[PDB]
Amino acid sequence: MSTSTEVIAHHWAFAIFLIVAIGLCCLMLVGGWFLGGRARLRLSAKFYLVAMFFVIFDVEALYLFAWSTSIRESGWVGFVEAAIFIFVLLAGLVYLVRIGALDWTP
Amino acid sequence: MEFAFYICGLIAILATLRVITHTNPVHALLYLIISLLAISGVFFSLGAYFAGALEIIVYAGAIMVLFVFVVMMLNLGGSEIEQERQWLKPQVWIGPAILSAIMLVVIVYAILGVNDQGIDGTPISAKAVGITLFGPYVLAVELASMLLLAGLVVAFHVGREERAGEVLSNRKDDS
Amino acid sequence: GHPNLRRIMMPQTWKGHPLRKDYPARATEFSPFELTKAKQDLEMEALTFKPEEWGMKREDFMFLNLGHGAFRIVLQLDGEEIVDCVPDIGYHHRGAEKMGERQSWHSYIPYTDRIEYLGGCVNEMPYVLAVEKLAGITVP
Amino acid sequence: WISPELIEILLTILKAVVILLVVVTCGAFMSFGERRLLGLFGGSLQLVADMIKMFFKEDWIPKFSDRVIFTLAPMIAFTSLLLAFAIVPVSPGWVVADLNIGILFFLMMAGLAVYAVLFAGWSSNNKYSLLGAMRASAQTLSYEVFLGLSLMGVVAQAGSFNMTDIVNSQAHVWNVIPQFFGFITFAIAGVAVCHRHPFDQPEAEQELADGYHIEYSGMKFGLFFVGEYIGIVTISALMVTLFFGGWQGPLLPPFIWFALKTAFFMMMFILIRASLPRPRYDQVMSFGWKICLPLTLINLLVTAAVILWQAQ
Amino acid sequence: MDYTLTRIPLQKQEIVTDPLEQNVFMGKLNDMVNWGRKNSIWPYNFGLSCCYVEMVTSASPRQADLMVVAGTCFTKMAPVIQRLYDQMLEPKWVISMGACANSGGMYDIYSVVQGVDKFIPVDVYIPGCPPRPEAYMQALMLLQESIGKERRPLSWVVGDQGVYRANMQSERERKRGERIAVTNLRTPDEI
Ligand code: SF4
Repeated sequence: MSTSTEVIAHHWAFAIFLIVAIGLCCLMLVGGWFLGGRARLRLSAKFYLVAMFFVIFDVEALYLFAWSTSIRESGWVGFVEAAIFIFVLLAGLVYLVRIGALDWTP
Repeated sequence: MEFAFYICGLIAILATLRVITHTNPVHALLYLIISLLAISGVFFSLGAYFAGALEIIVYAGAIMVLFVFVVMMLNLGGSEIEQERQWLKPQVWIGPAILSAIMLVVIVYAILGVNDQGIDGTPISAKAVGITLFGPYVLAVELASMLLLAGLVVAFHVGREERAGEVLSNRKDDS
Repeated sequence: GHPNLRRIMMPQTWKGHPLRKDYPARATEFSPFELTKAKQDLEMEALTFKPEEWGMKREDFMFLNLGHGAFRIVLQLDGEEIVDCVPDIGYHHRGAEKMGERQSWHSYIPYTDRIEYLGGCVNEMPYVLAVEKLAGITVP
Repeated sequence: WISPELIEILLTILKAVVILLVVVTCGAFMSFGERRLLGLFGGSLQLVADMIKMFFKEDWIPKFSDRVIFTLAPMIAFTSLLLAFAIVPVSPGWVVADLNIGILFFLMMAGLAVYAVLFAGWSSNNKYSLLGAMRASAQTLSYEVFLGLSLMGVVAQAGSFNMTDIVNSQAHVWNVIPQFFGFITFAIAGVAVCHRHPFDQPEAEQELADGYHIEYSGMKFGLFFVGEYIGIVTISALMVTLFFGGWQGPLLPPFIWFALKTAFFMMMFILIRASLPRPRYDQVMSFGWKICLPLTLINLLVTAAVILWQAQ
Repeated sequence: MDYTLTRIPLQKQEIVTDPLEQNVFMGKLNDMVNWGRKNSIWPYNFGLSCCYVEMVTSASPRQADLMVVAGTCFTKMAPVIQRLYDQMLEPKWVISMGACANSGGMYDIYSVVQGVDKFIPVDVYIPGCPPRPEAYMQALMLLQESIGKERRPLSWVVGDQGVYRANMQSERERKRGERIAVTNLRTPDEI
């Protein structure tokens, strides 16, 4: 909205804050550059495993992100479905613990 | 706030156009990151705050992270394909782009002619999405949890090394 | 019948033999041209690396120079696990013995201190005892 | 062309620049204090002298590297955790972002923060720094995976993302005592995302890996340093406004109370830096998955049960 | 006092006066730049044989704008010293610890370069087998004074692109009175 004369002030402040932080960083780099004077292999699969754990548990976390807003608007049936969601999530988690995908062991 | 939507859409189109026709993939992933940022700005311009929040939380915060992980992991620099430059030639670039432009022309002919009340304000809060997502969509979240579990299980089964060490050479068929 | 018989204290681009009596035990004039040759050699050491002069076995095997003191140790890699290594030494060569042929029996005591700096007096003990054996001195 | 609406919006702009300058200054003051009260185990002009030196130095661009992402990684490391502070209220009328998604924006910034390490590792044409950036990115992903759940504890107790709603739902009791598990998990996750001392130099357990901070010189490394410190002070501000009382106090002014509690968290961070030794990598991963994520999931379940039990 | 100008070991140096005696805003801003470079000095202690371990009791390159050459100048390690010198970025300063970095330093032999003075410029020398950490600290103060009285180009675009090193009075002439005016010392038969 652009007509409530206080949230539009907050929007202007937010946009100016963003653009002036970016401008401050740009001008700091510009001052660093201008002033001062001049003169095969492969990593692993465990990094992929932990990043895949991050993204999969992140989507299973965004489901709880959506749930946590309506935690009191929804009833106990919402608690039951979130409980079985977290239960199967922890079942997969303890599967990853007990198999050994979640350990490093250097 | 329609000007922000137009600017975000234009720079999203330009960013994904530079994604399609770039040589090395790290700048392609960076352009796709700013394309996802522009798509999130489009989401914020249409009142879908939770959608853009999930776009930079997950789509620009977990998926591109995984792509950059793989790129910096197996040390690909686009080599042995970037010396060919086959996608900067008419015989490869003209055909499929013509086919996709025909698809675009017919689908935007399908877009036009529909009645349009127009995009209004009243942004959809994440609270309403939480009510609907754990309301009529219980089976959606449970079976999507099982979908993510299945994807985790498969990519663990396929993308595990079974070797040792944090540095491994690209040996043919892993001996 | 010696594998990889090469210079261990001096670089391979060294003409004379230092501990020979005809070799002068003095620092010659420092030419920057030789130092630039050695800098260029250090720049292309990993590029023109030939693992036959080092006494190495010629796809996993990756050759790298790993730079108490400081010394290089070349390493042959099967991934992370290490299969062969020749520690390159001689980077701290002070010529203590060749200066022993130069200093007298009394002026060489600091040079006996400076071979092992943590020991010091422990390291000037054996020279003093051997010198007393030569002189026939029984200390009280 | 003076109008009251223009006066109000210009005052809001001035307040935004004031809070930006004061958070940069307080991050630099955190740097100066971390220099000061570590040696005991005016002097503030050495900070300005160091800034003058880093400004007046010759920059390096590596001849084999690419300019844009090598110079854009410090941009991410600075401004992502800088604009993470825009959501934090310091007073009833001194906030710059009153948006509906009050903490999801911090989650966006924390998700984007790993690209600084990734781009540093790729642009720095050095395989050891690349491996160290790989390890650091894996660490911050494995420890940011539960940051969202540790914050959903407070969101589930309050009912909305907005920070004003958090500090108005904390009007009777502060959130640290009902959710202490959420407090400690959020503190650990904020330390690890910010790449502070216990989760610092993950390349220390290996010698084929070096830090991603190398191959930078001058203002780029300086930007990395001050970006880490604005990140830790905005994590302190988020922690106080989400678990302690946001600008809430008996007699002192609300902004004074918020600054005092933020500095209290800063001295606590200095203390936990001085006390706890560095663990190695394997218990870092093992803890950050096995002990951290089931505990915050159980915390979310228990807080759901107790807020639905007393539902009237 | 008068300065030497280096402009674009084998280069030529000439002894001229400082350009600040020829503007008032440039004088104080150059003073602030020299103050900032003087107060915050980041060292790169080079790891060598037996002066490096002595200053241990007292970081990565290219952020440390200062090199402290400690040990003996070996002919194999001299290219490493020069390469690590060209790694660092202008402005850079050199402190030599021990006799082995100033001169040959008890090793006038085939495998020892007679100091780093042969191939890199040195700002501050410290004499003697291993100097005390307090000697290193007093060399730091002396070099801070030398940096504080300097005239370097503030930018590579506008201004004189030449470095002006000050001719400091030598420490033996400055401290001559307090050294010659020493009458008696403690006998070495006690502690
Ligand atoms: S001056 Fe003495 S302590 Fe220092 S490097 Fe030379 S021999 Fe070693």
